[PDB]
This record gives sequence, structure tokens and C-alpha cells, in this order.
Amino acid sequence: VPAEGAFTEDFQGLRAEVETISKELELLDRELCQLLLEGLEGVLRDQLALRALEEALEEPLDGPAGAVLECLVLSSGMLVPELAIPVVYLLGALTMLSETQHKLLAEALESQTLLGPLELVGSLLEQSAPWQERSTMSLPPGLLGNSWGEGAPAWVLLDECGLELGEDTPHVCWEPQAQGRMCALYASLALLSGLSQE
Amino acid sequence: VPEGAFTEDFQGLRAEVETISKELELLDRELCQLLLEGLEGVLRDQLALRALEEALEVEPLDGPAGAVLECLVLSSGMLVPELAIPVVYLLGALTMLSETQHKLLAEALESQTLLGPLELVGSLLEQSAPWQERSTMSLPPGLLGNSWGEGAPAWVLLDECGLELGEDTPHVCWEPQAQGRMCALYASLALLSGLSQE
Repeated sequence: VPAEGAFTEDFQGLRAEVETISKELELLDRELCQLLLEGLEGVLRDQLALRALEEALEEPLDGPAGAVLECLVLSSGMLVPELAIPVVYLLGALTMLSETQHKLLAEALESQTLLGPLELVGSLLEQSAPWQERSTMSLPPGLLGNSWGEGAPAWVLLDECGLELGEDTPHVCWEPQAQGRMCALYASLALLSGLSQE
Repeated sequence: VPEGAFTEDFQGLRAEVETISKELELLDRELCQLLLEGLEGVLRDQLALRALEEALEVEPLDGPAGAVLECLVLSSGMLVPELAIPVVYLLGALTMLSETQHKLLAEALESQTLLGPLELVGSLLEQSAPWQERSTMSLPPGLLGNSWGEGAPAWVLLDECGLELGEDTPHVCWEPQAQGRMCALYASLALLSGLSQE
């Protein structure tokens, strides 16, 4: 009577939900995708630019927020929902992440290394079901080809989500408190992957 | 509610300076030589520089300030914005610099050696970002081709800015107090450099 089902998605649900937005990006001109990622990479390095871009989807701007805008706007803008909405869904995700994670997302964009973390986070989400239960995981990141150890980017991304990380087994221990941010990280990495290329 | 943020990055500063700079790169190379002739004299004479400021805020003037004016009004004589505004932006910047720096800028003009300290000041600005935080920089001026020790032109330029300077590492330490003058100095060097070609 109070609602039609459970509170929490499974990974397949989360994957499905992000994939519909991701397909609208996957079907776009490679020229436009190159321009957005160039801007988004910049916006992820400047938290103030990020705030401006978001405020601006609620007239031209300077800098990275302005560049992103120009991939979503007619002359005279005239914001176009079919492009602007996907970027709103990404920007929403990014509000759950730390500044540190944004910069790593920037670094991942520049070095064009998004599929490694995507596959890591993605696979931790899938194996962590059900997300409400704390659990230790057999999965070691290094054996998928990521750098691993306290300084590594994959480490920091996951540390900022709130997982407890070891340099030896168990490498990853799932904390239900990290649900929000891993799901937002997965979504951010996936949306950014849809643009480039792939 | 109360739109952006206070301080720019070097990229913003460089963009803003380049707007003015490109309109000097457009002008005919006869007038550019005439103008740097007078500007060199105006940098060596503080009283003349103030008369040039005041003249632009036009009756003629004697001397170095008169030379610059005759490149911005003639042979009418009333002010031509398209030439005057650039000289006004340079004169604005020069207000933030000391009498000592003005002379060094005169020296750099006459020697035609502006790109060295432009590239020095330029590179320290780009690296010291964010400007409001104190930090030690590993950039050594000597390995950019500039003279470097207590008496050298490049050194004094930066000392007058408020930076703390070593003959040995750390060679330059960024004081956030030096912001105003470094941006002044950088913009003055760039404007002067754009007239020179290069």
C-alpha cells in the first residue's frame, strides 16, 4: 500500500538507468563530443566554473563553463534539451563527489583512461550487492591493470567514496555508506565514457 | 545571489591582456616605432608620464609625453579611441609599478629585450596560481637565459614586485602580496612586446 517496491536498485537497474542517457551521447557527432570533453575536463578542474555551468542551465560565459555551454546552445541560446539534459544528469552526479574526485576525473579525461576505473567501480558495485550489507571483497584492482597502492588514482577515487582500502588482501571492503558516491562515480565515468569515443 | 569569484587564473589574465595586445599587433610598423620612442622616454621621466596620463585624462606637449600624443591624436588634433585606449591600458598598469621598474622597462625597450622577462614573469604567474596562497617555486631564472643575482635587471623587477629572491634554491618564493604588481608588470611587458614584433 505505501509504495510499489523496494528502496534500492541493483547494479543492472543502475546500469540501465545510466545507459539511456549514455545512448543519447553515444549517438552524436565526434566533433561535438571532442568539444564537450575539452570543456568538461576544464570544468572538473575549476569548481567555480562547475557551479557556473550548473547555474547557467537554470547567455554566454567565459572559460570552461562557457565552452561546455557552446556545445548545448543555439545562436542566440536557446539551450537545447536533447543535449543539455544529458549534461545536467552528469552535473547532478558530480555534486555527490569530492573536489579531489573531480580532478581525478579531469586526469582520466586528459590521459583518455576512463574505462579502467569504470570497469573497477562498475565491478565493485556489481559484486557489492546487496549494497546495504557491509562485506569484504576478493577483487584486487591491480589484476585488472590499474595502479594500486595509497597514492594511485583508482585508490583515491575509491577512498573518497568511503571504502576501506588495503595494499594487501582484502584490498576492498564495502561500506553501505559509500553507495551514494560509488553510484555517482560509476555514472560520471560512464557518461564521460559515452562521449569518448569509444 | 551577491555571480563569479574574485581572482583570475593566468589564462584569464593572459586573455584579457591579449584583447588589447592584438589591436597593437594590427597597427602599422612606422607608428609602432614612433610610439616606443616616446614611451621609452616617458618611462625614463616620471613627470612626463604623469602629463601623458593627464593629457589623455588635446593640446600638444613638449618632450617624450608629446611624442606619444602625436601618435594618438594627429594631425587634427583630438583623441582617436582606437589608438588611445591601448596606451591608456598600458598607462594604467604602469601606475602599479615603481620608478625603478619603469627605468628597467625603458632599458628593456632600448635593448629590445622584452621577451625574456615577459617569459619570466609570465611563467611565475602561471605556476604560482592559486595566487592567494604563499608557496616556494622551483623555477630558476638563470636557466631561462636571464641574468640572475642581487643586482640583475630581472631580479630587481621581481624584487620591486615584493617577491623574496635567492641566488640559490629556492630562487623565487611567491608572496600573495605581489599579485597586483606581477600582473601589472606582466601586462606592461606584453603590451610593450606586442608593439615591438617581438
